[PDB]
Formats: sequence, C-alpha cells, structure tokens
Amino acid sequence: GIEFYGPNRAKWLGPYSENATPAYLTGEFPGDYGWDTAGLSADPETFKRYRELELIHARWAMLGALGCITPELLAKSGTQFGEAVWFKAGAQIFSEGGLDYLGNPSLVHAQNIVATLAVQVILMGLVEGYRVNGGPAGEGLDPLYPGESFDPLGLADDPDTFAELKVKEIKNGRLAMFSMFGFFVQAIVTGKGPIQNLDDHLSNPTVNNAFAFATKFTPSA
Amino acid sequence: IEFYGPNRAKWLGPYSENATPAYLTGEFPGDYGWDTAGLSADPETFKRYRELELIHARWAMLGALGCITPELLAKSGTQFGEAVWFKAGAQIFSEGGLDYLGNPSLVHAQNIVATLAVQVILMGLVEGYRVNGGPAGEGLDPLYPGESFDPLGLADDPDTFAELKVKEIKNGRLAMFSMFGFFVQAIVTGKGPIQNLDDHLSNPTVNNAFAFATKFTPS
Amino acid sequence: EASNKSFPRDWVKTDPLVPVLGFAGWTIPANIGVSAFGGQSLFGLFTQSIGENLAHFPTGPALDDKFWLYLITYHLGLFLTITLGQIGVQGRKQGYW
Amino acid sequence: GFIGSSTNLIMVASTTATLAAARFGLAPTVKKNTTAGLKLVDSKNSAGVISNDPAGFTIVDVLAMGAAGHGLGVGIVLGLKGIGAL
Amino acid sequence: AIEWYGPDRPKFLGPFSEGDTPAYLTGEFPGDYGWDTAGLSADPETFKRYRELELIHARWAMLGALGCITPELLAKNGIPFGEAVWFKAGAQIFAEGGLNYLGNENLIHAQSIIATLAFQVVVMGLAEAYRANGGPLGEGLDPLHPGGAFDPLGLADDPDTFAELKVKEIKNGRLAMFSMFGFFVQAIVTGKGPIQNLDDHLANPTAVNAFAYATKFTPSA
Ligand code: CHL
Ligand code: CHL
Ligand code: CHL
Ligand code: CLA
Ligand SMILES: CC1=C[C@H](O)CC(C)(C)[C@H]1/C=C/C(C)=C/C=C/C(C)=C/C=C/C=C(C)/C=C/C=C(C)/C=C/C1=C(C)C[C@H](O)CC1(C)C
Ligand SMILES: CC1=C[C@H](O)CC(C)(C)[C@H]1/C=C/C(C)=C/C=C/C(C)=C/C=C/C=C(C)/C=C/C=C(C)/C=C/C1=C(C)C[C@H](O)CC1(C)C
Ligand SMILES: CC1=C[C@H](O)CC(C)(C)[C@H]1/C=C/C(C)=C/C=C/C(C)=C/C=C/C=C(C)/C=C/C=C(C)/C=C/C1=C(C)C[C@H](O)CC1(C)C
Ligand SMILES: CC1=C(/C=C/C(C)=C/C=C/C(C)=C/C=C/C=C(C)/C=C/C=C(C)/C=C/C2=C(C)CCCC2(C)C)C(C)(C)CCC1
Repeated sequence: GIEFYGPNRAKWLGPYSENATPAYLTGEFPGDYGWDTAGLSADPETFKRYRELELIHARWAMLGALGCITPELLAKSGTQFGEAVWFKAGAQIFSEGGLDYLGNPSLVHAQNIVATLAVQVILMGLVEGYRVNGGPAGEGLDPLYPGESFDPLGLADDPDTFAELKVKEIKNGRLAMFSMFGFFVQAIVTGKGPIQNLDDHLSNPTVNNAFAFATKFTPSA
Repeated sequence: IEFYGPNRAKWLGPYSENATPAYLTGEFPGDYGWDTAGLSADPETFKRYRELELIHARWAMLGALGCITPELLAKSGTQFGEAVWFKAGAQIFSEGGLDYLGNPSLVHAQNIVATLAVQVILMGLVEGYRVNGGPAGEGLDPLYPGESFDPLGLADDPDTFAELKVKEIKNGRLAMFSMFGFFVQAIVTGKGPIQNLDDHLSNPTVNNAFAFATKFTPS
Repeated sequence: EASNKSFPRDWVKTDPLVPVLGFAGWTIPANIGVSAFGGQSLFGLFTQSIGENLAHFPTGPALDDKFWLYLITYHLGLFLTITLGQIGVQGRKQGYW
Repeated sequence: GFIGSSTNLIMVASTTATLAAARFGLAPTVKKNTTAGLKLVDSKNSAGVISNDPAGFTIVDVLAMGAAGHGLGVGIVLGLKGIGAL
Repeated sequence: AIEWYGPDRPKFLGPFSEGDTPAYLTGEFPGDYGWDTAGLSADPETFKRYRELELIHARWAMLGALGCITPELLAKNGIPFGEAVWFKAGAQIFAEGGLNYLGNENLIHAQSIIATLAFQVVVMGLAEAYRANGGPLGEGLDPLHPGGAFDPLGLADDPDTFAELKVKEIKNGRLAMFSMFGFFVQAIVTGKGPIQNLDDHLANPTAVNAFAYATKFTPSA
C-alpha cells in the first residue's frame, strides 16, 4: 500500500516529488507530504508552532464544516429552523422571537447576543487556558493529543494505529480547512448556502460553476 | 559598479551600511541589503524566498507584457473582443468565442472549463518538472537549468551570466512593482493601463491618482 | 499448493487507486450528453431519479419508474469497470502478461 | 461524384491507415503477433509464406488489413451517417 | 509582580501562561508577555527586526491614535474646519478653499496635494534613511532608542527607569495599535467617526453596538 511516515511516504507532488521535499521535513509528523515550498517552517520551533496551529485549525474547521452542513441538511430533510444557512445564522438572535436551536420554541430561546458572546468569552478563555496549560481534564499532557480524558473510547492505544489515526485526523482536518475556505469564498461570491450551491451545481453543472460569477467582482464597478 | 560582494548597489543610496543585515552578503542576484523586516534570516528560507521571488518576477514580466500588449495593439489597427487585461478573461462568455487576434478562425474558444482543464494538466506537468525534474532536464540548478532553456548559448561566460542574472531580477522586480500597480489601477479606476496612460498624458494635473482618492470611502 | 499454508490475510491485494479510478473511468464517461437521453447523461438522469425518489423518502420507487434502468446499467458498467481495474492492476503488478 | 466524397475519403483513409500501421510495425501482422499484454512478438507463421517486401509484408497481410480497415471505414461512415454528421 | 523582566513576569494569559512562553522568549526585552503562539520570531535576527518594526509601529500608532481623536475633540468645542473625521479628512485638500489647519484662514491652507506630497517624500525619505543608517545627530547607535537630541529632557539616564519607561512605551504603543486597528474597522463597518461611535454607544449601548452592524457585509448576490 501507501504509507505516510519515514524517508519515503505520500508526498505533495506525488511521484514527481523525490527532489521536491525539503531536508527538514523528514516525515516523523502526521501529514508530512513535504509541502514547504515557501520555507515557512525551516526552523524546528516555528515548525512545531505551525503544527499546533494546523491541528487546532484542523479540529475547529472539522467542527465548523459539520456545523455548516448540519442545519442545512436538517432543513432540506425536515426541520424549519430560524435561518439554516450558515452565514445568515448569526442574526437569528435578532429574529424578535429568540434563537430556537432545532427550530422548536422549547429550546434554548436566546435573545441577547451580548450575554451569549460574554459567556462564550468566559468559557472559551477558561477552556483554551486549560488547553495550553492544564486543568481539571488533565494537567501534564501532550499539548496537541492529551488523551485519557479526550480518549474515553481508547482509540489512542496500540500506537501504530494511533499514528494512522493522527494522519487521518490531520487529513480530514486539512480537507475541512479547504472546505471552510470554499464555504467562505462561496458565501462571498454566491450568497447562497453550500448545499444550495451543491443543488445548483447538480441541477445544471455547465453554468452553476464558478465561472458564471467571474464577472461579479469586476474592477469597473 | 559591481553588483556583488561588500560594496554593491544598495537600496538606501550611499548611506545604508547600518541597514544591511549580516546574512545579506551579496552572493546572489539582486542583493541590495533589504531585509529590514527580517523574514529571510534562515539560509533555507532564504533559498525558498529567492526561488519564490525569481518565479514571481518572471511571471510578472510575462504578465506585465501581457497587460500592455493587446491594449497597445488595440490602437494599432486590430480589434479584439476586449482589449483591457481585466476584461480579457471575460471574452469566453461573449457570443462568438474567444478569437485570439480578433480573427474568428484563429482560436474561437467558447468553453472556459476545458480550457482551464487543459491548462491545469499542462501547468501541473510543467511545474512538477520545474521543481522535481523531467524530460527537458533531470537534475540541474533549480532556478537556472540550461541546455534546454537558453538554447541560444548566452548562459556561458559566468561574469556576463551574473550580469544577466542581476539584470533579469531587476527587470523582474520592476515588472512585479508594475503588476501591483496594474492591480490597484484596475481596482480604483476600471480603465486599463494604457487607457490610464492616455488619461494621464491628456491632462496630468487632475487625472493623477488623487482623482480616485475618494472612491472607496465608507458610508 | 506446497505454498499457501496459512491463507494469507491480504488475499485481495488492495490498491486504493483501483476503486477511485474505476468510479472515475465509468462515471466521467457516464456524464457525457447523448441525444438518446435527450442531451442528458446516464449518471445525470440517475442522480435526477434519486432526487425524485428521495422526495417521497419512506416509500420506495415504483416499477415503471425508469430509476431502476439507470441504476442497473450504471452499476453494471461500474462493477465491470472496478472489477476489470482490480484485475488489470494485479495483473500488471503480478504476471499474467 | 463518389470518388472524392466523404465516404470514399474516409474509406481509403481507414484502409491505408491499417495498411501503413501493419507495414511500419504499429499493428499485428502475420510475421508479428501479440502476447496477452499487447507487445509485438514474432510468430510461427504455420506455413511460411514468402514476400519481396523489405519488411516482409505479404498478400495475407494486405488482405487482413484491408478487411480490418474496411470494417473500420464502414463502421465510421455509417456512424457519421447515424449521428447526422454525414 | 513589580518587574517586567526576568523569568517570572506579567504574561499574556495570566495564570494560564506556564505551558506557554517558549525558550527564546526570556523576558529580556521591553514588553515580553510570552505571546509567540504562532512562532514567528524563533531566530533572534528575525526577532530583532520584528521588535524594531513593532516599536516604530508603536510610535506611529501613538501618533495616529491621538491625531485621529483631536479633530473630533476640537469639533466637540465647536471649531468648524471642513470635516472632523479622520478617514474623510484628506478630501478637504480638494475643497473650495483647501484644507485649513484650525479653520482660521491665515493658517496653513494648502491646496495642492502633489507638491506637499513631493515635499513629504523627500524629507521623509531623508529622515527615515537617517533613522535607519545615521546622519547629523548620531551615526552609529541603537536602531531602537538613539537618544542624544531625542532626549533633551534627560530621561535616558538611570537605566532601570529607562527600562521601565521602555515597557511603558511599548505598552501604550500596543494599546495604540489595537486602537488604530479598531479605528480602521470602525471606519470600514460603521462609516462614522470613532468619537461619533463613542457618542452613539454612550447614548444607546444595548441596541447600538457592533452587533447592530453585524448584518451589513452579508453577501446578497
Ligand atoms: C470566529 C469565527 C466566526 C466566523 C467565521 C463567523 C461568521 C460570521 N458571523 Mg459570526 N462568526 C464567527 C464568530 C461569532 N459570530 C457570533 C455571532 C454572530 C451574529 C449575531 C452575527 C454573526 C454574523 C456572521 C457573518 C458576518 C456576515 C459577513 O460579513 O459575511 C461575509 C464574510 C464571510 C462569509 C466569511 C468571513 C470569514 C473571514 C473573512 C475569514 C475567517 C477569519 C476569522 C473570522 C477570524 C478569526 C476570528 C478569531 C478572532 C477567533 C459571518 C459569516 C452575522 C450574520 O450572519 O447575519 C447575517 C450576524 O448577525 N455572527 C459570535 C457570538 C456568539 C461569535 C463568537 O465566536
Ligand atoms: C539615498 C536615497 C534613497 C532612499 C531614501 C531610498 C529608499 C527607497 N528605495 Mg532605493 N532609496 C534611495 C536610493 C537608491 N535606491 C536604490 C535602489 C533601490 C531598489 C532596487 C529598490 C529600492 C527601493 C526603495 C524603497 C524602499 C522603502 C519602502 O519600501 O517604502 C516604504 C515607505 C512608504 C511606502 C511610504 C510612502 C507612502 C506615501 C509617502 C504616503 C501615501 C499614503 C497613501 C495615501 C496610501 C494610504 C492608503 C490608505 C487608503 C490606507 C524606498 C523608496 C525598493 C522599492 O522600490 O520598494 C517599493 C527597491 O526594490 N531602491 C539605488 C541604486 C543603488 C539608490 C542610489 O542612490
Ligand atoms: C499612511 C497613512 C495613511 C492612512 C491610513 C490614510 C488613509 C486614508 N486617506 Mg490618506 N492616508 C494616509 C496617508 C496620506 N494620505 C494622504 C492624502 C489623502 C487625500 C487627498 C485623501 C486621502 C484619503 C484617505 C482615506 C481614503 C478613504 C477610504 O478609501 O477608506 C477606506 C480605508 C479605511 C477606512 C482605512 C483602512 C485602513 C487600511 C486598509 C489599513 C492600513 C494599512 C495601509 C494599507 C498601509 C498604509 C500605506 C503605507 C504603505 C504608507 C483613507 C482613510 C481620502 C479621503 O479622506 O476622502 C474620502 C482623500 O481624498 N488621503 C497623504 C498626502 C499628504 C498621505 C501621506 O502621509
Ligand atoms: C504589526 C505590529 C506588530 C509586530 C511586528 C509585533 C511583533 C512582536 N510582538 Mg507585538 N503586539 C502588537 C503588534 C505587533 N507585534 C499589538 C498590536 C499587540 C497588542 C495586542 C502586541 C502585543 C504583544 C505582546 C504582549 C508581546 C508581543 C511580542 C512580540 C514579538 C513576538 C511575537 C511575534 O512573533 O509577533 C510577530 C507579529 C507580526 C509579524 C505582526 C503580524 C500582524 C498580523 C497581520 C496581525 C494579524 C492578526 C489579526 C488579523 C489582526 C488583529 C485581530 C484582533 C487582535 C483585533 C514580536 C517582536 C512578545 C514579545 O516578545 O515581546 C517583545 C510579547 O510578549 N507583542
Ligand atoms: C502548506 C503551506 C506550505 C507553503 O510553504 C506555504 C503555504 C502555501 C502558505 C502553506 C499553505 C497554507 C494553507 C493552504 C493554508 C490554508 C488554511 C486554511 C484554509 C485554513 C482554514 C481554517 C478554517 C477554519 C479553522 C474554520 C473554522 C470554522 C468554524 C469554526 C465555523 C463556524 C460556524 C459555523 C459552524 C456555522 C455558523 O452558522 C457560523 C460559523 C461561526 C461561521
Ligand atoms: C522585499 C521585501 C523586503 C522586506 O524585508 C519585507 C517585504 C516588504 C515584505 C518584502 C517585499 C515584498 C514585496 C514588495 C512583494 C511584492 C510582490 C508582488 C507585487 C508580486 C506581484 C506578482 C505579480 C504577478 C506574478 C503577475 C502575474 C500576471 C500574470 C500571470 C498574467 C495575468 C493576466 C494577463 C496579463 C492576461 C489576461 O489579460 C489577464 C491576466 C490573467 C490577469
Ligand atoms: C504578538 C503576536 C504574537 C502571535 O504569536 C502572532 C501574532 C498574532 C501575529 C502577533 C500579533 C500581532 C498583532 C496583534 C498585530 C497587530 C498590529 C497592528 C494592529 C498594527 C497597527 C499599526 C497601526 C499604525 C502604525 C497606525 C498608524 C496610524 C496613523 C499614522 C494614522 C494617521 C492619520 C491620522 C492621525 C488622522 C488623519 O486624518 C488621517 C490618518 C493619516 C489616517
Ligand atoms: C504494389 C506496391 C505498392 C502499392 C500497393 C497497393 C496500393 C496496395 C493496395 C492494397 C489495397 C487497397 C488493399 C485493399 C484491400 C481491401 C480488402 C481486403 C477489402 C475487404 C472487404 C471486406 C473484408 C468486407 C467485409 C465486410 C463486408 C463485406 C460488409 C460489411 C461488414 C464487413 C466490413 C466485415 C507500393 C506502396 C506502391 C510500392 C511497392 C509495392
């Protein structure tokens, strides 16, 4: 098969990549395809900080892509939300009747965005200061893969497949990061949801691609 | 004037010796001692930034000449679908195809998707050959291969090859500056490069850049 | 069989390129407009059939639906393409020619 | 006229195409068969048949490639007639 | 806590900052709080150029954060000069009588932006190139804090309070850069002056905040 560590592994240019990989990317870390053509991570501590940035970006982008797909899929299946499209889902706090979570008024019923943001600032500052330092869910642990409170299902045991699960996590995270960038730019240039753009591209793929919106942000006006 | 070594062409004139970093000795083309922001201290990052700069320079030379050529040829007799560079892409969706020089039997391309696909295939092959190696040269210099580029044999005599290198990177830095200028002159005006050149050479007092200094004001 | 004393666990020699390349080699040609479909494609009409049959989600497709035709032909060609792709990959890798 | 039409051009093109493909080592001939993997290997030839052609092109070669090219041209012209291109 | 140097110092996460603060941030510089989560300054040459760039950004941001508030601060007293906001202040060059300094017509009252632009280019190139290299007031000294004629009041002596005022300068400068980025985006999103935003916030905070302008940049398409 194909492996993802060591001197030979899966690389960024594929078969035309044996001369392409840098010297410092020896392949001991998950997701090492050897793509540092701009040389941003030549220093190893810059490389370590960039690995932490990539993995936390990866996990937050996985959560964000699931949360951009989830209420739109539930709206196209059964559920009347407040505003299921993700780039207009923020202003439901200004829908004069509350933010219904699953569309039901028995749910969280939020009406004050300042208190929502404030408890988010408190809880997020607490949890991220726990992530970088330690707290009730583990004090002395790996800053990127803590374990034994974030592995209650024990999938980090047998570490030869924990390396494979690290590569799977970083690969779905990079795909979700690419998909979140696609969500952002598609929101900017189409104004509809990603599933609405998917239904559009599935209806008529010849003109519901990106090139119909190529003249939209024209420099004339 | 010598463009290498301790005394060379320096970006702040005859008084810049405090502004020179230690790692910019001048063994590479276009060294003026400008890393006052300090992003290129690591030697491998210096290598990567040099190849980034050279290919940005060459692509911006090609892009500068492609920004100025069909707009200049628009007034020399031949007329295209669109003459300005920022609307030179949108002539696919116009009815009657992308004629190359305006002639309907030259290219006449109506499909941007297969055009981009053929470009993606050929460009992926070219750039994979450029980084790794391929059939027009296997293992050579990453930036200056030889024996298939410069087939006319002007890359020999390494002192004039060094002068050709510094001239190439200086023309390329000028073209990169002008490509950024083309981008901002596109976004703030909407008229092309030589169209703005005629707008400047018609009356330069009011039709300088400050005619468009209030365009992106907020409300 | 003096060899094969343990029934190797890799009895199928899995190359993950095979399913991808079979799906690609059948489906991309399956999206070429032919006038027999009225300018549409086999796979396009298949996705349309699944879209119409997903509307009434609990109840299943009918017998005169024309969804079954698209499904069965698409999967005939698809399984044949994937099968021959695995065969060819492990015939080029192994001997057999 | 027929001689000079699209059908005649396509037919002569296909016939000479198969013939020049067999003559110049690009198609399987009497003297060169193929393996399972389509590599041109030589043949037993099962009788031995002579030819003055420098490569060894035979009357059997031209009969076989004429039949193949005629099938190819027939199919092509009736296809182009079928899709309305002809 | 009365120190801004040494191994133990005030840090950017407070008590959550023991797992942070890597080895090349030692607290030897004014304003070290252990914030290098991106890892941009591992090389001390890169760190030196980033410190110089940060401190000249600090000086220009402290100049800017006061030069943007004083036109509206003298419009508070009622001195009318064309326009009081800073982001529409340049167009007073192109007025019917030109940009006036304090509104009184016997003041600066210049009209041509190109001539004063050329004067600014020549004297600022000369002054900044003397700042980088050296000129008639000190040739080879600190690129950060030259002193000499830059301290005519004698605050550069007694080096402990010099270091203390260095930390004070970088702290007020970082606050000024934060304020100037806030000025830029309050100009972009709201389109009114920052002191006008303060008056609107003090007049009605609960409904007029940033979340009132949260639905402005929504891409309709
Ligand atoms: C940090 C991640 C984050 C992202 C990506 C968004 C996304 C958005 N919010 Mg949202 N929010 C985010 C955090 C939060 N929001 C809210 C509460 C609200 C409200 C009340 C509203 C929004 C609205 C919006 C939209 C603004 C409309 C627009 O300009 O579209 C154009 C721009 C895009 C489509 C892409 C923008 C992404 C950006 C250019 C690139 C990504 C950079 C990061 C955002 C910066 C990193 C953040 C750091 C500080 C953590 C935008 C899609 C408004 C809305 O949806 O109404 C129609 C709105 O009313 N948000 C809270 C408090 C609970 C947040 C706290 O975490
Ligand atoms: C001795 C005088 C001398 C000085 C002061 C300079 C300085 C300069 N040289 Mg130069 N050189 C000088 C002599 C020489 N140079 C060179 C060879 C070169 C080269 C090859 C290069 C330079 C470059 C530069 C520039 C780099 C600084 C910069 O990036 O701008 C930073 C400062 C500014 C941008 C301020 C200007 C802005 C303006 C005053 C305000 C306008 C604001 C607008 C309204 C915008 C605001 C936007 C709003 C909407 C938000 C700068 C103009 C580089 C360059 O061209 O970079 C662009 C470059 O590549 N020099 C030689 C030959 C040996 C010289 C011989 O004497
Ligand atoms: C370098 C600092 C500097 C900044 C931040 C500005 C800012 C501005 N000037 Mg300006 N100027 C500056 C220097 C100078 N100006 C002028 C002469 C003029 C004139 C004649 C006019 C302006 C106008 C404007 C405004 C354009 C309105 C707009 O598009 O809003 C969108 C932009 C914002 C809301 C600010 C966003 C900030 C920005 C995106 C980030 C800041 C980083 C910059 C990219 C870097 C600065 C450039 C560097 C290289 C020097 C804008 C806020 C116009 C105006 O006020 O009328 C509407 C106008 O008519 N300026 C001169 C010559 C003396 C300058 C030299 O120092
Ligand atoms: C462009 C201005 C600038 C620059 C060059 C620096 C540079 C530096 N800072 Mg300073 N800093 C700044 C602004 C800046 N800072 C501001 C505005 C604040 C207040 C929030 C601070 C607060 C601060 C603290 C508390 C500390 C530093 C430290 C450092 C050093 C290491 C960190 C690093 O790698 O930063 C590199 C930074 C850059 C290359 C600048 C990149 C600018 C990008 C584009 C910003 C992108 C973020 C976002 C889009 C904009 C802001 C969003 C939101 C916060 C409003 C380095 C010398 C540490 C140190 O060693 O002390 C000396 C330290 O302890 N800084
Ligand atoms: C490698 C390399 C190399 C060389 O050397 C250089 C270079 C080139 C530079 C490099 C590259 C890089 C890259 C590619 C980058 C990219 C990134 C990204 C895209 C990210 C994202 C990232 C992204 C992310 C995180 C995201 C996240 C998201 C989220 C949370 C979301 C959320 C949400 C939701 C749910 C929905 C609602 O309604 C709202 C909101 C709020 C909206
Ligand atoms: C040096 C240094 C130093 C210190 O230390 C720091 C700093 C400052 C950071 C640095 C700097 C940097 C810079 C300046 C950069 C810049 C760059 C650029 C501008 C690029 C461009 C670049 C540019 C480019 C490539 C361009 C390209 C172009 C092209 C391809 C083409 C195009 C085109 C044409 C014509 C055709 C049609 O019609 C359209 C189009 C398609 C449009
Ligand atoms: C530390 C760290 C760490 C980690 O690791 C990484 C990271 C995150 C990257 C980092 C961070 C960073 C940051 C925060 C940055 C920011 C910056 C800024 C904001 C700057 C500004 C800066 C800013 C500045 C200078 C500003 C300046 C300003 C000015 C001059 C102004 C002026 C003016 C005035 C007066 C008024 C008039 O009417 C107009 C004008 C003309 C408008
Ligand atoms: C002497 C010589 C020459 C020439 C020669 C020639 C010119 C030859 C030709 C040849 C040819 C020109 C041949 C042809 C052949 C043909 C054929 C052999 C045909 C066949 C046919 C067939 C087989 C048919 C079949 C079919 C039918 C009947 C119907 C439909 C189906 C199918 C198609 C199957 C050269 C070079 C000059 C020089 C030297 C020698």
